[PDB]
Amino acid sequence: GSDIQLTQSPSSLSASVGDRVTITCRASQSVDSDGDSYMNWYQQKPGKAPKLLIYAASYLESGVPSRFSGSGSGTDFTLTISSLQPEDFATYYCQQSHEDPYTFGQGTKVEIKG
Amino acid sequence: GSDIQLTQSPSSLSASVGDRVTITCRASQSVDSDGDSYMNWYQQKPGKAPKLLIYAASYLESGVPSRFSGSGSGTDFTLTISSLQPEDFATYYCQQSHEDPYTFGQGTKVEIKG
Amino acid sequence: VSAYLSRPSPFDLFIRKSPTITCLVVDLAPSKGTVNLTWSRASGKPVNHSTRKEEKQRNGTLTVTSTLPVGTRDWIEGETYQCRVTHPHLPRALMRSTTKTSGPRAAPEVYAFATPEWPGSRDKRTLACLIQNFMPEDISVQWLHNEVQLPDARHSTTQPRKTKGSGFFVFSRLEVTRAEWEQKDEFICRAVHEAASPSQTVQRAVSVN
Amino acid sequence: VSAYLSRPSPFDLFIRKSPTITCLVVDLAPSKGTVNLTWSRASGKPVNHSTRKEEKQRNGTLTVTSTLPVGTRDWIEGETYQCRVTHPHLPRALMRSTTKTSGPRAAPEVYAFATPEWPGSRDKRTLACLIQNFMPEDISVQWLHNEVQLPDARHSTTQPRKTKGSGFFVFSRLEVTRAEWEQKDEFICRAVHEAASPSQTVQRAVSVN
Amino acid sequence: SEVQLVESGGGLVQPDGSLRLSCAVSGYSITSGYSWNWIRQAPGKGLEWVASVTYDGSTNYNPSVKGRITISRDDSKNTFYLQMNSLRAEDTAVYYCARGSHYFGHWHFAVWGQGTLVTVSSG
Amino acid sequence: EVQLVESGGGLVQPDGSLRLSCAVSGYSITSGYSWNWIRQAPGKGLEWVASVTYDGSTNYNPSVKGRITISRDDSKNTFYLQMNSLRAEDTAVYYCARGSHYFGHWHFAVWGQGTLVTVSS
Ligand SMILES: *[C@@H]1O[C@H](CO)[C@@H](O[C@@H]2O[C@H](CO)[C@@H](O[C@@H]3O[C@H](CO[C@H]4O[C@H](CO)[C@@H](O)[C@H](O)[C@@H]4O)[C@@H](O)[C@H](O[C@H]4O[C@H](CO)[C@@H](O)[C@H](O)[C@@H]4O)[C@@H]3O)[C@H](O)[C@H]2NC(C)=O)[C@H](O)[C@H]1NC(C)=O
Ligand SMILES: *[C@@H]1O[C@H](CO)[C@@H](O[C@@H]2O[C@H](CO)[C@@H](O[C@@H]3O[C@H](CO)[C@@H](O)[C@H](O[C@H]4O[C@H](CO)[C@@H](O)[C@H](O)[C@@H]4O)[C@@H]3O)[C@H](O)[C@H]2NC(C)=O)[C@H](O)[C@H]1NC(C)=O
Ligand code: NA
Repeated sequence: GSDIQLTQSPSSLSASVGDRVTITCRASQSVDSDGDSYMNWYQQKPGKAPKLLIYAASYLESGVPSRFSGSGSGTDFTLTISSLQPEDFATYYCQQSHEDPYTFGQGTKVEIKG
Repeated sequence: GSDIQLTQSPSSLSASVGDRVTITCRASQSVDSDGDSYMNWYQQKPGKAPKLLIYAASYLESGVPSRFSGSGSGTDFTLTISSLQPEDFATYYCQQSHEDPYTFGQGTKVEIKG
Repeated sequence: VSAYLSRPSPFDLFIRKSPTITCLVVDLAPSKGTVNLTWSRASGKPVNHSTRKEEKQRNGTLTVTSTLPVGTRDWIEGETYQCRVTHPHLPRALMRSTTKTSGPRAAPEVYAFATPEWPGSRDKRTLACLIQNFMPEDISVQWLHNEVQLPDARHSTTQPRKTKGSGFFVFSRLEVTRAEWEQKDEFICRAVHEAASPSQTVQRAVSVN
Repeated sequence: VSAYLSRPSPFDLFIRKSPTITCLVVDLAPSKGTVNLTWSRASGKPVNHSTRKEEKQRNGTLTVTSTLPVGTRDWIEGETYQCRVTHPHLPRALMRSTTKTSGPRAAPEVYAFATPEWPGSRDKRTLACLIQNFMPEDISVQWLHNEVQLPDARHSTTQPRKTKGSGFFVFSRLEVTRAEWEQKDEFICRAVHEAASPSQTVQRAVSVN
Repeated sequence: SEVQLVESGGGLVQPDGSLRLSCAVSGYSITSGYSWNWIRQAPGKGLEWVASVTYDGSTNYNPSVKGRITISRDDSKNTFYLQMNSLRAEDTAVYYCARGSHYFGHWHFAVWGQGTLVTVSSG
Repeated sequence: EVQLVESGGGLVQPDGSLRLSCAVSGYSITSGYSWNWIRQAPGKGLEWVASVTYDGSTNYNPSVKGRITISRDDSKNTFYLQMNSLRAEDTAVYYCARGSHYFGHWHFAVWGQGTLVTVSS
């Protein structure tokens, strides 16, 4: 109630190395403002802290591999891992920075096939 | 007989300096071949020899000011003088080089108003 | 519609100690309405006031530049500066970020030379300065004569290119006059680069004769 | 989609005496049908057989080149060569042309230098060559050691820029090894320019000691 | 050099009691910041932004906890702290300390600590 | 620079002959380029007439074929327009012109002063 809610899909997905993986984030209210979309993506491996991948919907954080790309606008956003690498298997979160309080998504697990 | 007739329009026009002049040259047959249109444009100040302005519809002859431009294809061609200079009042002829015999238009007299 | 964001020239950074960065926007055909340039810093600290110029082009286009003065200390310590261009024509905004170049640092080697007398043009002489094996590419070059810097438009400087090894190199050229080497026959080629220690200066003297 | 047409390098024109011109087409959106590429001369004389080359790109583009050998009398006397590219996805053909560059002619001056020993580089030396005051801008530059020309990838040459006066200038840089100058301590900086007299060649020798 | 955030104080915790966690920032001065945030992750739930303090002390709290929460700082130790009292079950979480970066009035958490585990008992 | 100088025009009675010459200087017609004659009735349009290429290849306009002849003289670097059976319609100013080449088709880039031929009544 009164918080911009974030829903991610799929809830979970397994893939192989080399695959292209797409994760959706849909916000309850638009997060656009002044020509940008304040939606940030995080990677978090088990037991360790999150890591900032993309900020403001589509900009790559310094020293992050180019295979991570973010896209979307308004209320729909998509993180894309173009060629899944072995160190890319983790839970992925989106988070809006448009209105207080800041809220995260529920998470999206990216598991290996076997 | 079966020459390619070239009709120009307007056959005579009055303009002032700085004005924009559009001259049309319509052909009885297509003058296209191999992705080009072989219609050239000449200028003839009174009492002197003609002078090549444009060749192959759109290519500006070396040393010709850029205010002369050529356009068109097939049977529909246009000379454009974007900013009429005072040394531009003359008769302008079109000429096709697609097939023998080479034929001209009848000329557009560009006269100064007054 | 392309946009660029430069780094401070090492001269403004280390010598003048008033470095600035310029956000350049070339938008080709400009439709109706104004284009905005807003700044931001990684730390959230305020931006200083930025100066802006627009210049109509002869090929039909619009050049829009914004220059932000930045702190000497803020830059060295690794602040990131961000430029945002918004155009009512454009659907989404443009963004360019800038920050200190991160990588190995290596101070430049400086060599200066003088041309001998060539027959005919005997009241002119050309001085040449090779500055090589430095990283990163950011470098500024000035020529000094009689303890005073010459106007910056007196010399040339090539774009930095890569050596066979690791460093970059640039050549600098300066025509000098007979009345200049007869007043004081000594010219300083000076290079300003972040890796030179201390005061970020390497220089070399050359004399004609 | 762009098209470029070069002149022959003054090396191929006056040293090899086998000058060629290259017509280049970078393809924006490739992979449609086949691209036709033909030649013509202003005088109506025939054209030699061109050589068709193409190489795919990593940024999704296609590059297509065609090299045409041309005469030496033909080029110097001012023949005009013309390249016409046709693509099934372009509405009408692209066309470029090339000819002897106009303007006054001035011979190049050549000055060759060598850098002193740099501690930590006792077996490397760097040679420099300044060629200036020539026009037109077409110029070829080579480094000769033991009277055999060195691999052109051993050195780098700047693109011609303008002097304060009327001429152009370039710099050329060459890292030589101790083995090379201990074999014979002479290196040649040769410049090939059409206005040079005679044999379109001006050169200067430089030593390390 | 590089910014490091190390949390401390996490441990077993009594209900309706209080809690105090610290974050030893080494490598950057929290006075020269950057916003400085607390973000928790309750078991089987998304991340929850909890509180923040900018470089000039400006404070912000998540309305869902505003009341039993306080974010403080000790410039002399270059540490900032998180205090929560009146603890219940939904406070069981892994508490993260994080340094947000600034984008035209908006913030993203670019540097994180390992986090520390806090568990509330029955009662 | 290439230059072209016509000569030989003047007053001539119908059905007679008249020879026009175009002296080329600055370029040799054997390393040409096409070389043409183009005429213009008084106050009317232009009409192409004949052309000799650098190797000697001639071309004519059907509307003059038979009674008009182009020829050259390498030794004088001049080319001529032979006019036999002068008709009234032949009253015009005769320009000679060098045609530059473009993929099998020619445009007339360099022109002469022209020469006036008048057919008597
Ligand atoms: C995707 O990848 C391909 C391949 O890397 C790129 O293709 C290049 O595209 C650029 C830009 O279109 C081309 O740049 C132009 O190159 C011409 C080639 O001349 C060179 O080679 C001849 C060979 O004899 C030399 O004589 C000459 O000195 C050059 O070294 C240049 O002539 C051009 O310069 C002229 O035009 C520019 C304006 O564009 C002026 O600034 C100059 O002053 C000059 O008048 C120009 O630099 C390049 O040739 C292409 N290379 C190849 C291998 O295809 C794509 O650009 C790249 N990116 C995409 C598609 O987005
Ligand atoms: C019409 O006229 C205008 C004015 O002359 C002209 O604008 C120029 O456009 C070019 C091309 O966009 C600009 O070139 C850039 O300039 C910036 C300035 O710092 C450079 O940093 C750029 O270099 C970087 O990026 C290049 C890739 O483009 C790299 O090759 C390079 O290594 C660098 O990474 C680049 O040179 C130029 O700044 C403007 N200048 C002005 C005054 O506006 C325009 O191009 C002309 N033509 C048109 C509109 O068709
Ligand atoms: Na915040």
